[PDB]
Amino acid sequence: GPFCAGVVGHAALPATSESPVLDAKRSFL
Amino acid sequence: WMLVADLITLTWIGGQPVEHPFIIIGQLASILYFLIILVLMPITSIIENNLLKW
Amino acid sequence: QDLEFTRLPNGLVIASLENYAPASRIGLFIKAGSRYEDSNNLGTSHLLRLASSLTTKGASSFKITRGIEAVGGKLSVTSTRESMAYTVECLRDDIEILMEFLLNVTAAPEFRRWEVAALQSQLRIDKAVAFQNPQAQVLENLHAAAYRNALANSLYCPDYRIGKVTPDQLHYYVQNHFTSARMALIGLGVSHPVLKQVAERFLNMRGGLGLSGAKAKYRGGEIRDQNGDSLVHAALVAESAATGSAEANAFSVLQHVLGAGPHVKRGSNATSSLYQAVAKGVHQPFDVSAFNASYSDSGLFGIYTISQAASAGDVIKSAYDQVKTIAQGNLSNTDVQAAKNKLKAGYLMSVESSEGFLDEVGSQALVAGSYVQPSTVLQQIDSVADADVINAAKKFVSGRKSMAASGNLGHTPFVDEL
Amino acid sequence: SHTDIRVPDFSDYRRAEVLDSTKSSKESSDARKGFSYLITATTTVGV
Amino acid sequence: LSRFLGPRYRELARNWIPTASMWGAVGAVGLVWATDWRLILDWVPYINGKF
Amino acid sequence: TATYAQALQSVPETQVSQLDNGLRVASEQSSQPTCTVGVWIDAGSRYENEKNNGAGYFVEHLAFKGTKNRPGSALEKEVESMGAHLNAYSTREHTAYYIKALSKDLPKAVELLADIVQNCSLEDSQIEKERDVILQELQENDSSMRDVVFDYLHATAFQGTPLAQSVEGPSENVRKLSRADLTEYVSQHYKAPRMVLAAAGGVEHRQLLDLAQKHFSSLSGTYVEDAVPAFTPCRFTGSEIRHRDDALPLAHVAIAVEGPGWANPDNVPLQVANAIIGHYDSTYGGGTHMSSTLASVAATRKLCQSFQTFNICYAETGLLGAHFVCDNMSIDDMMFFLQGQWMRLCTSATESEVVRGKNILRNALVSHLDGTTPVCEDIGRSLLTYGRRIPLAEWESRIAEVDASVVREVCSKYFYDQCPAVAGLGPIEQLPDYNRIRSGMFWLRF
Amino acid sequence: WLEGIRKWYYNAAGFNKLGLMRDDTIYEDDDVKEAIRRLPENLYNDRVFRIKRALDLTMRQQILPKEQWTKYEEDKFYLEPYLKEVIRERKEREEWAKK
Amino acid sequence: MTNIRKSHPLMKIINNAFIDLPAPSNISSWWNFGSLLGICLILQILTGLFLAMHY
Amino acid sequence: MTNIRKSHPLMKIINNAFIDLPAPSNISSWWNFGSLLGICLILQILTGLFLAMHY
Ligand code: HEM
Ligand code: HEM
Ligand code: HEM
Repeated sequence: GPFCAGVVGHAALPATSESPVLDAKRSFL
Repeated sequence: WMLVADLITLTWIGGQPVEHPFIIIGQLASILYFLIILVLMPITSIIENNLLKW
Repeated sequence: QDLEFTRLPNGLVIASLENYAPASRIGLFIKAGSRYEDSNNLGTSHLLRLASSLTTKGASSFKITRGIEAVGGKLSVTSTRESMAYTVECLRDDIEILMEFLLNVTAAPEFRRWEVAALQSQLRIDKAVAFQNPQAQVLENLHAAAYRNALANSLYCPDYRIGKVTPDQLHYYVQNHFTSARMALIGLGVSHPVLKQVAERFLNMRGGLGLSGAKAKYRGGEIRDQNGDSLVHAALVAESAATGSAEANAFSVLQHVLGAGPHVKRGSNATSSLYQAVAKGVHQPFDVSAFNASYSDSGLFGIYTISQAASAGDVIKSAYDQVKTIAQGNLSNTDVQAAKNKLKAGYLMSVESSEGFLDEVGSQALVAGSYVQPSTVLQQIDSVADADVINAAKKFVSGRKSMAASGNLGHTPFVDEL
Repeated sequence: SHTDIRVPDFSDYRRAEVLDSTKSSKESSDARKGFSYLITATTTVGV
Repeated sequence: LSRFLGPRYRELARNWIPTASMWGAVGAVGLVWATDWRLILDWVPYINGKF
Repeated sequence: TATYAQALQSVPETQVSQLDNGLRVASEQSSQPTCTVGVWIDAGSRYENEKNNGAGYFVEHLAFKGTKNRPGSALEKEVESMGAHLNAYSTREHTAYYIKALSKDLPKAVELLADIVQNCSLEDSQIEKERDVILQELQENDSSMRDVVFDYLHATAFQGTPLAQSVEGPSENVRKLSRADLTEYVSQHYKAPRMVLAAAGGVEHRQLLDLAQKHFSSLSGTYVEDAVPAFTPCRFTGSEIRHRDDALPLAHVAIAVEGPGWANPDNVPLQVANAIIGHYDSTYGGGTHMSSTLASVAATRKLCQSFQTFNICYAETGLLGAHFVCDNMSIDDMMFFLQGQWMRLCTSATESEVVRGKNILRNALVSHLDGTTPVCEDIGRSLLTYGRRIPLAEWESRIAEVDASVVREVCSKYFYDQCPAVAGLGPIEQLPDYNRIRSGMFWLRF
Repeated sequence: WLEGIRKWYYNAAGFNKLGLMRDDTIYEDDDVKEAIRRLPENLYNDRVFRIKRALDLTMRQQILPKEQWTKYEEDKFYLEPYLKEVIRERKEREEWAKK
Repeated sequence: MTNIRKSHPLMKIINNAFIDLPAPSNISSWWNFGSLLGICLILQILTGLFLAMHY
Repeated sequence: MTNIRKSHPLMKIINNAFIDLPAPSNISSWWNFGSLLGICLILQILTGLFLAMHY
């Protein structure tokens, strides 16, 4: 789960990508 | 300052009666007043802008 | 049709696949990012990513925004530590206009002082939005602690440099790092000759390799944030193989063996070995996964854990012990096969979508030049043996480790203790 | 949390047209708005 | 002036023209009624009962 | 040199077939080696009464937690071992379970889907565990402001109607739910005529149909004791619900008007109108130069962190409006500008912005239907709602028919002089009183 | 020829007498304000000091010494490129609005 | 853009005075007698002006 | 404490209007004719009121 910290955008969408970073079942637990 | 002098002239004409010498002076003064405010001043301003390389 | 790869004399790589789809996606992948920033110009990559809509020589900011919006297109900038990707997506009929806009943005930026000064606040806004999820800051600190050089640079501008990024620095970065040998123009739904024509039209200038960043050097440090959050995010990693190497595939298989991401929603991650290994010890809300980052120079592999502040030590220790058990040889052939299947399926699912396929083609073109078919990638995955996975685990256990922790951190272990 | 509160019933106040909960409001919206605006129009005429 | 001499402005003008005409009708009726202008009212049926 | 029209013509066509029990098997075939196969069920909170509200969410929670054929760990182990991703989503109108998996693994995926849908254990211990989890998740969902404000919008807009109920349901129902209620919910709402088996990607329609006949055939559409649930139209009530919590950093306001159903033709012009209004977030790069007047003004004055326009459609009613997050002292201005844009579209829309909206809608339609998961989702939802998967060519024709006159007509019908439904959260004191909001819905000039 | 009369107007206008330059005397409409805010800081500070000194001179009804008057050739149109760019951008926005 | 009611100075004063003035929700009919006094003053001014044309 | 001239509402208005109004330093005698008009208006109002006591 890279969880690329995407930013909502139109006509300019800055997206930055990191590497697998978990945060998989935190909501579940 | 031509406009200011024209207003002075219009005042003088209004004081004086409506006879041959003053009628034509009044008509000319009125035409000149409106011309200066409407046509002459904007055109002269445009000429000035052209002179200052605008 | 099939993907067509052409290496132009200037060094640019042009790729096109005519999918005959309603939408066409064109992406310019440039080998620039946080890695190629020096200490003086830190964060310039961030503002460059934000400054995709500023006035260019070809078109003004107004024209770019209005035209891209009018055709219904999207202009997106995706930045990694080693890569920056400019992509335009729209209907195939109007792809030429967005292609002109894209090359105007990439090749002839003006970086007018007033526009950069106005955009400098977007640096802080973007940094705050990205740092809302703790994972971003934890990974930034993890990269900073692991490497003492290029790879340590953050994907987001440092706070002291928020208002200090200068237009001259942006111009220098573009001139020295946005170069034809470093670029690959990838197109989906666009014929190869048209892409070639546009590449000659705009990307002819600024040829050459450009400035070269220094090799990343492992630092083996720790950064502990102490932000007071309830849950503690801790990542413990060790140096690994560079991308496109045999040991890199071994490390990917190891990541899938330990457990990378749940496949069943609200599941128990039964296949994931780390998850169960931690779960038996800790009955509190917890999370654990394997962190596999591969870059051209080097890579990092390790464990990422999210757990209650009090129980962070137990979770980290249990995950580390499970990796140690894998390293000692307690690895079944069935687990290796299941991980191989999961990895192959993940690769296929990633390249399934248009965005994923474009990103994969660009990454392969930049890193390795040529494009490798999915079948060959799957064959590489299959070639990995169980012994390779065991050796990767042994390398992670034996190697010097770097750790980043954020949260209460009262009970979070230090690297020496682990 | 936010799912334990239901909008209190206003039926006693509601107009007869919208008392039903299985009837589309848009059907009688024109009628109700016409009535209110008619009252307004008559007031304005008198004024 | 040249700014507003554009097709979109023509479209907006067409959109608002019926409204402008209706407001003109309102103004005409208002004037005629307020002044009780007999010239117009003379033709108006059952308003001609006055005067 | 394929053109947009030619590309639409070359799109693979969905083939729909029906099993005798009533299950509809639909497939779109592509050369991709990965397939997404899912079962879409026409069950949701709108079909739930007060006492059993949230039973759908409970069943969704415990559906992957075990079957009679394979226990709880077994299902997850099979799914992960073949590399598949199993996911479910529950909405007020639809419930779905879909499996992302390799094309060669289609038979096993279909088996697992059938087992989940039909032979669900609903074991009591797992029921208690999921009860605890769901209570915790409700407490978590309280934090998500957007979800809360939308739930408030549904509660106030559709008050006294089943649509007002949340998908998760009140906590009291969650703790009071029992195995009998969950079993009854499954028996009543999970029926073959109300289910659709959809697939996308490397799936052969004949093979999918044969697998369906093998596994889903037992499921029946007969209702026990002829207790047949009957669909109920839901009344739209113009109302305002304000949860004033000044401690919250930013104020969330959602304002909407009653909208068309799924099958109503007016959805397309309304989507064009909403695209004209647009969407803005502080992170957008376009800023002031963005075409949307509301977005441009918001960026120039920093009125709102984010604003987006939504067109939620249900079977017979829908919520049409926008949701904007803004500072405490900018709510009134943003509401004024939003209503001004609504009235401008209603009264004096122009051709150019209509073309922009149509192009944006075309791009959204084509971009969304990319990948096996969204394509399968669209297939299932279209079969459940439209009764047919509207082909992209039909969507393009309907979009092309839209003109400025059409946009003005539909916007005047749905937006002008219509009582709106408003939900506010946070420091919403500056939010105008409902009389002012309703007054803004019409122009004294027009 | 024309340069003769232009030089005459330059001397006739008194902004050289106050030490000002031509672009200092332009009327500050919205385009001019944007052009000013786009000026580099050195040009901006020079502008504000020139205008302040001119206002001070006019306050006491005095004129700058003859040697310190601005020269018609030495006058530099610092604001002209920025103002032209602002006007061009406004023209483009208007043109897009037209149709 | 800005709303003319909130931005134009005369309109700003008029708005803050009798359009967006925050008023208590429970003021009774005894709180209308002030506006009644203002109306009476305007009426007296108009009527007295018309009376003085003949006084 | 606060300065009464700044704080008190009527005094605040008078202060901003006439006392601490930012004014250009170079305005000449021609600008005094506005205040002269104000003085003329006040003088006319008082003078005409006192005339009207006997008219
Ligand atoms: C608060 C405002 C005013 C009050 C309370 C007031 C009061 C009165 C009263 C009690 C009378 C006696 C009327 C009568 O005996 O029939 C009167 C008469 C008169 N007032 Fe006023 N007045 C007011 C304003 C004005 C103004 C503003 C004007 C002129 C501009 C005016 C002009 C007159 C005149 C002409 C009369 C004579 C009417 C008559 O002989 O019946 N008043 N006023
Ligand atoms: C009873 C009539 C008037 C009064 C009491 C009045 C009062 C004032 C005052 C006190 C000022 C402050 C600046 C100064 O005093 O020079 C001013 C400025 C001004 N007034 Fe009036 N004035 C009157 C008539 C007019 C008329 C007839 C005009 C135009 C036809 C006018 C237009 C202006 C202008 C343009 C200014 C700007 C002065 C500046 O730029 O500094 N005023 N007025
Ligand atoms: C403020 C501007 C005013 C102007 C320009 C003005 C102008 C004049 C003029 C030109 C006359 C005629 C003088 C004459 O030929 O004898 C006059 C007379 C008069 N004005 Fe005013 N006036 C003003 C204000 C007022 C006010 C406020 C009053 C209030 C009662 C007033 C009351 C009178 C009266 C009663 C007369 C007649 C007595 C007389 O003519 O001597 N005036 N005014």
